[PDB]
Amino acid sequence: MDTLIGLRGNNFVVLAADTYSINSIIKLKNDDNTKFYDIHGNKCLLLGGSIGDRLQFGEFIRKNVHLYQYQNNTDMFVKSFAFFTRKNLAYYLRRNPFEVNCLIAGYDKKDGYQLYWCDYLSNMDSVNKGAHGYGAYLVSAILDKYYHENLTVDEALDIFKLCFEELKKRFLLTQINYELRIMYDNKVETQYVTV
Amino acid sequence: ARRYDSRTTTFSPEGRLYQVEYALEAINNASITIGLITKDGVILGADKVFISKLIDKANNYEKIYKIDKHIFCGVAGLNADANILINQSRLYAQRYLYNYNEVQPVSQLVVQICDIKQSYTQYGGLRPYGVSFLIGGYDTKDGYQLYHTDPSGNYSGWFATAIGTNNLTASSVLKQEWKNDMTLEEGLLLALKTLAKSTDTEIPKSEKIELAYLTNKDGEVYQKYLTEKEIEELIKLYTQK
Amino acid sequence: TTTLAFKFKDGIIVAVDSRASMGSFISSQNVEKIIEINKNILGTMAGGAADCLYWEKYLGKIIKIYELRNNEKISVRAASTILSNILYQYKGYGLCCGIILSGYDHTGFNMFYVDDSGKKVEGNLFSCGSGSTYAYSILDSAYDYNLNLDQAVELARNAIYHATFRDGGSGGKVRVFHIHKNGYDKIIEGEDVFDLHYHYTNPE
Amino acid sequence: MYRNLYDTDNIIYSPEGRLYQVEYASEAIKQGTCAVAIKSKDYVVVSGLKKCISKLSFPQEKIFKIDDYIGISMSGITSDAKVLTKFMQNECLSHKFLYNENINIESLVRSVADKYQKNTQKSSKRAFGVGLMIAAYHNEPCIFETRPNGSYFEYDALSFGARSHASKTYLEKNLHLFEECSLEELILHCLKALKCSLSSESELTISNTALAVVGKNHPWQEISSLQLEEYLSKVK
Amino acid sequence: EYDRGVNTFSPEGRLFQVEYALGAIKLGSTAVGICVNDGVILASERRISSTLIEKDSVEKLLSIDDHIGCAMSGLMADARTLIDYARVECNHYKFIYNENINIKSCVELISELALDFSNLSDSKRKKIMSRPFGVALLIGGVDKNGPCLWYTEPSGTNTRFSAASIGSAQEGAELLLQENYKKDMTFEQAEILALTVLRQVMEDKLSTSNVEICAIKKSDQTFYKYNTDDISRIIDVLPSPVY
Amino acid sequence: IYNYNGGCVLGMSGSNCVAIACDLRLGANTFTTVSTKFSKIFKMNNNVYVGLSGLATDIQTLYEILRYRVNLYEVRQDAEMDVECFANMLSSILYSNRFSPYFVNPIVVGFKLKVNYEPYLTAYDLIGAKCETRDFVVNGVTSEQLFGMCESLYVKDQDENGLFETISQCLLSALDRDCISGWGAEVLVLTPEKIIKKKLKARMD
Amino acid sequence: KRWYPYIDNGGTVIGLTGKDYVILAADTRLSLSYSIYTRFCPKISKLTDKCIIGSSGMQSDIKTLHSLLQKKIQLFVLEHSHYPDIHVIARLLCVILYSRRFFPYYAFNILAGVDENNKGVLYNYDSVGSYCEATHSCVGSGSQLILPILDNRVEQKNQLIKNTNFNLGDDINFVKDAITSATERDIYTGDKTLIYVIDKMGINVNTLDLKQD
Amino acid sequence: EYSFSLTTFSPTGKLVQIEYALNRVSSSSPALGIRAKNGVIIATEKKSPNELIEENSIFKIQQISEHIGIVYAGMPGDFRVLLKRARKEAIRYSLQYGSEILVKELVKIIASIVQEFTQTGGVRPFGLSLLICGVDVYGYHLYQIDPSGCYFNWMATCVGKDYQNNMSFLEKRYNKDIEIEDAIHTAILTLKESYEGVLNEKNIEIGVAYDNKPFKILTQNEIKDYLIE
Amino acid sequence: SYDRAITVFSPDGHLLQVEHALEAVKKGGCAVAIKSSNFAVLAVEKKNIPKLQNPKTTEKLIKLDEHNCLAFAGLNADARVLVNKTRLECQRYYLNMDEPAPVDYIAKYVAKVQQKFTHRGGVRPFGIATLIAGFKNNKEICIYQTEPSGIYAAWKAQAIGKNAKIVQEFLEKNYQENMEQKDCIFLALKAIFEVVELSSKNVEVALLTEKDLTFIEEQEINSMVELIDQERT
Repeated sequence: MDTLIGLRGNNFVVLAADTYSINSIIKLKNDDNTKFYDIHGNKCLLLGGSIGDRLQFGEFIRKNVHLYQYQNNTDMFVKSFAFFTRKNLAYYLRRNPFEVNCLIAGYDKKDGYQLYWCDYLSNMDSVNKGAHGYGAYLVSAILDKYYHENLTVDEALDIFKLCFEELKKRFLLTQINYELRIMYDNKVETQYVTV
Repeated sequence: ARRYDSRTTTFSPEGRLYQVEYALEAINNASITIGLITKDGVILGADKVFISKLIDKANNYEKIYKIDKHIFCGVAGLNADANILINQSRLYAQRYLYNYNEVQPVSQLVVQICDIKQSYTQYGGLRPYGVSFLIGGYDTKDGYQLYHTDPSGNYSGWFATAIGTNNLTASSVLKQEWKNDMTLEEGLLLALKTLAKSTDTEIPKSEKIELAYLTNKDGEVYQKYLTEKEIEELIKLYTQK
Repeated sequence: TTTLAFKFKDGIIVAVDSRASMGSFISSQNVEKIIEINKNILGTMAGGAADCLYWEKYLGKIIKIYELRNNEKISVRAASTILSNILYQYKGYGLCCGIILSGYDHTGFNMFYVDDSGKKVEGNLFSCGSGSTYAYSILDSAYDYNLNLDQAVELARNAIYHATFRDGGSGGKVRVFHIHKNGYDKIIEGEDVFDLHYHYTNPE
Repeated sequence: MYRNLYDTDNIIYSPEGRLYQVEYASEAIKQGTCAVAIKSKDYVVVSGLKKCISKLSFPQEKIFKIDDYIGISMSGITSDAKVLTKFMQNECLSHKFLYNENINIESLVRSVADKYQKNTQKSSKRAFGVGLMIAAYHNEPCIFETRPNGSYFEYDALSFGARSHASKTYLEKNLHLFEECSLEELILHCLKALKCSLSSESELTISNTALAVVGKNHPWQEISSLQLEEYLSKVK
Repeated sequence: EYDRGVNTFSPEGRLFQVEYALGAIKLGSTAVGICVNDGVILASERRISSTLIEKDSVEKLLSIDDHIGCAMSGLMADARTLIDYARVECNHYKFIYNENINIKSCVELISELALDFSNLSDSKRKKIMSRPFGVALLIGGVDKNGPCLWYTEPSGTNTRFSAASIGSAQEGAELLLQENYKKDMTFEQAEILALTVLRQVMEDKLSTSNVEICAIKKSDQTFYKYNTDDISRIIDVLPSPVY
Repeated sequence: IYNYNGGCVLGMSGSNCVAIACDLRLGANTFTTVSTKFSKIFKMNNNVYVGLSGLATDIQTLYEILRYRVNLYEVRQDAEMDVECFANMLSSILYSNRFSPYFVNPIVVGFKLKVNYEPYLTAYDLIGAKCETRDFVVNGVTSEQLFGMCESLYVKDQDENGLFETISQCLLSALDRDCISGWGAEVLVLTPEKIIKKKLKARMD
Repeated sequence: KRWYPYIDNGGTVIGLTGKDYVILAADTRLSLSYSIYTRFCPKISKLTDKCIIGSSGMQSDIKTLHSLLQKKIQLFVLEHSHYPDIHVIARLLCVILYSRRFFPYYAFNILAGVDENNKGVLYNYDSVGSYCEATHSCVGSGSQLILPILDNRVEQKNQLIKNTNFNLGDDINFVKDAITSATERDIYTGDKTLIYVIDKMGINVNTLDLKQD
Repeated sequence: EYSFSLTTFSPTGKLVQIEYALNRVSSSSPALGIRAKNGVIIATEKKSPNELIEENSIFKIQQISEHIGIVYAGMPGDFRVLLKRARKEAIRYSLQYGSEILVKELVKIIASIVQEFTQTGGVRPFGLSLLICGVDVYGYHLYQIDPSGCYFNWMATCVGKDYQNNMSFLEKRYNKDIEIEDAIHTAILTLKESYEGVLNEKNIEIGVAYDNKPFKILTQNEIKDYLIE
Repeated sequence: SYDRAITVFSPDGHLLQVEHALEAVKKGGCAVAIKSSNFAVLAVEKKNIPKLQNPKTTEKLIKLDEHNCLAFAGLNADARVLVNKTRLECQRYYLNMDEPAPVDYIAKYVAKVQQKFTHRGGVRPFGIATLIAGFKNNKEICIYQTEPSGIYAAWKAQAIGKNAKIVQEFLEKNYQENMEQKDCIFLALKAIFEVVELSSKNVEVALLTEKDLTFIEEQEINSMVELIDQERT
């Protein structure tokens, strides 16, 4: 599978993912994959699941949002963007399966930094922390022990370094490389780390 | 046979369209609706056309309608072609909430409804909608707004418009008396002043013109008016201006 | 069915085998696993025999249409996304494909890998097929990205030979193509490689 | 008795009972070139005079091929003829696929004449203004002719609007076409119709008159440019 | 257009919308194509009167495939629709049949598209064209059986021409080709004949930026538009300077 | 109804006030909890509250459908929608998708407004079986641990302060007995003049 | 009962090439799963004067596929006034099978013929359309018993690569010996055989009768 | 080609076909509707051409449901097709919502149907004007559907022929608080001496509400109690 | 009507329906664009009633992608449909080819859409002339211009709208190849020969470069209109 760790602070949102592409399950096809579907309106979406369905849905949900952000001079709200992609999963559930798990995360000038969480089906719900994949059973507990209120970016990355080293030690497929998406003060930067 | 074709979607030798300009002057002989944007909120004016004294004139009026809890318009034109557009506007106001879980901004509902007017003058071969209303509301991205559509579809954003009949004399009042920032009480008398000078009168008859206002108190109250609340506005008009 | 890809300092080197079996019987030994698309983009059919050969030729119809309407050479990324989108419509219909598209576009030497359900993955050392894992492991010890063409085509033959030796699904004649910057060169068939022998006995 | 009211539609009927919209299309076949077909006891030949728009252009084709024994030669607008020649070809091919025998020539002409009838009742569609010289050999030699309205006439000799009043009289007084068992004399009679119905100060047949023969053992053979101009186009 | 309709036959036996649209093919830029036994040469004019144009986006000699190369006449906007339909059908033919399409067959599908009013089959029912295409093409190529050259009209009468001329000067250039075109001609004999006919009927001079001829050789069977180098050496020949 | 995304709702009816309670568990898998702020009750009107229970892909979908239809009916009538017309609407919306059902077990708590006020509590099922109940009503995964539970702790007519304690102990004693639900409690007791969104410190187990 | 619509009617088709000739031999036994319907059903149907096609799947998908290919080949001869080459027939036949990819034509076919002056070409594929230019092929119930025999004459594994000459007089006798070996070992292989030889001047319909076991 | 709007605009800015439709309703039988404080009254004179038609067969007061009464004036053929769509729309609302169809929700639907014929290609506008009355939970109501598509929240009006001078009766003989029994006396006078006619008897159909009672159509002998005065 | 040939051929050869739609562009707001080395400054003309319509609701100067500007002229009501049909294909190309839509394809799409309306049945021809200034597949900037007849062409500088002859004739004289950034807008703002109004509240300019469209504030446009009247005398 693929771990999708997502932690939301009081003034930031940090998303973590796996950079391993698993096609032909015995081996790893390519390292340093692209799971994040960056939206122009400060809404870094993060998908997870099969590579065939994360590409057919991450692209469709990006152009459909970029169209709305271009048909109007405004930008999409993160609350509206989170429920728009939730509607597309429920719509594309009766016809196509779409075994994908997304971690909606962005920023709004009226609701602060938000972060949502979905599932195979459409199970959107705003949370302060969340995880996906098979590695969620080993990282959802670390985030609860270290979720001191009014966090900061430098302390949240320390949690992930205390989290990535746990997946490297007691998980089935030991992941080493990771990709972070820090969203502090309207500056989405990609700080991919290893080990 | 094709000899009975009126050719409602065919251009003229002067470049304009016949059915669009015919409906444009058709709404110029209807009632007059006033549009006004103040600091506290937006205020829409109307003018109930007189048919007889047997109308209720107390519970409802056929000029200012509600599209949603934050968007309301004032019909100025053919009342028959407007009810099909208000029904089409309420559906687009709720289709956005069902598809995005957020209120629809008023700058997007006008584009969703002017395309319906534009499509009738594009294909199909039917007559255009002979109506144009002052659709205005309040959004969370740009505050209070007021838009004015047309039977062709070229809408525009405004601050004070008085379409319908006698628009020339009505727009001259709002061009000089509308301040850059007006309160709700002072703004209500402004819409009442430009309306009494539109029907060639001095004071309203109180069984006339109806108003409405939004004034978002962080919840978009959208309070309309009664025949008794207009009496207090008519008294303040008669006192000084 | 063992395919390859290199993306060296020079162009991409594509190499395949020529076996096509049906269960426990070989149909033919002269199949063309390299299906070109344009003057620069050349695909690599794998997995199914005609389940992907049709779309590799169907892509040639879509590309040549775009090659004239816009009078510009299409990219490999656009040729991959087009093939991945038309393959996603036949996801739950019973297909079985693996395709490695490679060429030379306006931005470097691009290379992609399209699966059955449109798993378009971009990389530099792709391979697919039955004996993919064997040839996939030979390249990890010699792919250095700075090897000249002389010792480059030998690696493609050395990797396929070790893949057609351990696997039974692949085998036959070995093909190895070299995508140039303005076309592609060719090498036809080896059919018998002795990289570890002196004609003494059988190895183990 | 009007040409302005009962004329701008296929639906309007004239007061005397005519249909001026389909009669105008019937007059379109009298604007093209000529084509004469002769039916013998065991052979059917089709002669068609092509037309050159200029000196540099090539003469456009007039005689076509539908199957191994069915051949036509249009007369009128060629854009509507391509619709009927691609419909008749698909009918004979579908008969050889659904069944294995040759398509009946009477049933084939019944299916192409109904295509005219379907384009005469609706108001959007127009009548196919083109004459079809259907000449085939199934079991007995047959020659059919369609019109813009649905009609069949198992004719024995014809012409097509160019100089038909000069060609019909030549064939109306010639009843020896049946007993002319020799194919060589039959093609000379068919070529004599085009010679006697040609415009003045014009070339007779400078390898620009299509001629095809179909018969008992003869399939739809097209006479090459090395067999008719040597003796068949040099007897007069 | 006054209550007559599109499908209406005239008393002389002709369509009204066809003859009304035939007068529109004599307004665009002139062109001339010559088909000899050695190859096919096409020619046109580059009317770039407005100096602010890029002079590259406007081309009166497009391509349908590597075999077939054609010109344009009449309405330039309607020419891009027939050519786009020709570029698809000819390329779709390469998928069904491994060989290239024949010009005689490629012209048939284009001629069938200009008369979509009385059709009853598929492949054209998705968008029934209401008006006839006011554009005369000059399709030519080296498919098989030697190189050919065809010329279509909105009436559908596609006559194979050995050397034709379309455009505004389609009548002023017909007399030059009917008297100077020889039977046996090479490429150089055809390249100079394609330029001298474009010199008499022309309001400007035959410089590099005025003509944009293209040739389709018989050996390689691939069209190739003549660039600024090959077009400069051929205009400097001047085999018949007459005035 | 499924064990996936567990949860339950309950509605009680006092003398003149009504109360509706629910848990706040967004169960990812059957035995998993990823959120403790998933309110299963929605404000459908000013005095017509709805409580959905079941799979989360149909709870959010049916709420958006009901909000699209109630708002389309409130502005068309220029008056708020009552409960009787809203209750029968859910019996037709759920039945309109009988082949592809919405895995939700709703509940409807709201004043009938006859100036007067009535309790009008009712529940449904997966297909839309109307069940009018003048007394307490419950639907959800914990339906088996709440029917008999509320049968022993229910009075005929209770006041406002007494109804909240009678419904809090009715939910806390049943949410701790179930394993796939009960990570919180949010009772919404409402009177004809005011509403109260009181949360409960339930057993986080 | 679920009605499986696929049955193997037996029969084999043998194919050889050379420099200017192709040989397509086929038995003529149409049989059921275990009984024998008839002893004459030609599995080889000619298309043009220099191209034929043989098949060995069910008899339903053979008379249809041959007539469907003959219908399209009779349309192309009149729309282009020229007979099609084998290089262009194989492409037309590759897309016919893919048009029914979900309900495949259960008939493995062989395409034989000559296009240029000599150029002996052959085409063989599976039941879905993966055509490949081969030099020798066998298809049918005896596809696994005849294919190793033809792989010894055309291709080689011997030390000394002998048999440098392959004339039509000896190559015909080898196919007559190969088809005899299929009857003596395979069950579905028939008795009457139609040896089709396509030289530069047409085709031949030489016959041969095998064991009626 | 067979669908194009026939009710096109005009250079003066009005649909001439709509005004041509209003001339048809202005030349039909008068239809009077009067609302009150405890019920709604609808009346319409039935012009008897002969004594062969059954008075119980033809009708001008139909039932939309158990509480909504309708009254037309104009083309009788266009009324039966509009009545069928009125009852069908009163069922679709009653199927989704268990309550009774409200008059404002019913008039707004019928107004959308009659207006659709003004713009749909190939059809003419409805040549009639309705008078929808009914007991609602929000009080009594009475609406009139103009053939253009618009509706008016009337209180007491007439729509048939001579609807100008006959309407002047209600401008003076009507107060803001009138009972149901007093409305019958003022409704008969608007059809007896406001027209010359004949002695109005057994030719006037009246529909009542009777203070939330189900819609009752008065008989020929029940109206005699009011026709005597 | 419905499926009726609205755009028919006149008895002389021209298209009377397209000739009327092309004439509708003459009664519209003017616009002018000009290509440079690696950027392209646009310029549109607007007219609105003072003390009302402050943001103008962005009538002209519409964005289609991150690097595809568009400016029209003519029927403003029809731009709501033509742009939305263009912007939809601008994202569809980014979904099927996974590359940003070049200006070569967008201009070929608008000309394909406008030509489809002058050829279909029961449709009114789009009385709107546009100009698309974007980027090609490589880093090349080309300015197109689509007339209502369906014909498009690239341009080094072009002007459309009300009386597009005098403004285009003036641009044909002083147009330099590689004009500077502050110098190219000097030529774009020198196109006020059409609209007789030297106020800064009528012309709106832009600047497209580095795949991001930047507007022009009223402060620098006031100092630029200060030099137009002084250059006249």
